[PDB]
Amino acid sequence: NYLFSPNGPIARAW
Amino acid sequence: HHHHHEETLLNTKLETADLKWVTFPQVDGQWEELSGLDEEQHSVRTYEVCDVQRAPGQAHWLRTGWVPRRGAVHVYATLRFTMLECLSLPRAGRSCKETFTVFYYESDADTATALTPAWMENPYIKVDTVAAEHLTRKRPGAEATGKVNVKTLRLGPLSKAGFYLAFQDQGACMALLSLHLFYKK
Repeated sequence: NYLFSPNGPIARAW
Repeated sequence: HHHHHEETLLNTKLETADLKWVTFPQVDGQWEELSGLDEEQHSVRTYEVCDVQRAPGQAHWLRTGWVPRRGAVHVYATLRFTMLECLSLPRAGRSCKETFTVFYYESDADTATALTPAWMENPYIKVDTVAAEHLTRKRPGAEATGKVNVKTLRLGPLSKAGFYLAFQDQGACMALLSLHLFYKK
């Protein structure tokens, strides 16, 4: 289940 | 509707190149276009924003292209999106939100620019501040877990040749996975 990108601003939160 | 059916005006999952949606004010933390995956494991264009640490009070806007309405008096907008749990985001603080707001504005031609229609309620018509029943969680070391949210909004009654949809984020952390605009013909 795709939720968000490994390369986007969400991933960058961590 | 000599045969009755729903008719698509826009489906982001069918875009084969890039969406080219316009953002404002294009500062640090701005909305970003990213390639995601749909239910068939095909690549689709998506938008993400997650400005919760640097400037959770900064608004970030995202606008669609101009959509000619054809005969439609009401248009339906189905949005599918992920919303992060604020508590999962390190150094998110008290200002973090789990909502985004959806607006539209009708225009008789595709006349929008980088600065207009003005990026604010009035001209934009507020449709809904959308809440997320399903929050995505991520715990240190581990894969994120979560469900996708869906909201369908009804726009109108419409009277001009076409319209723009716009999304305002301010301190949320979300992925807009798809938008599908359609009407009943």
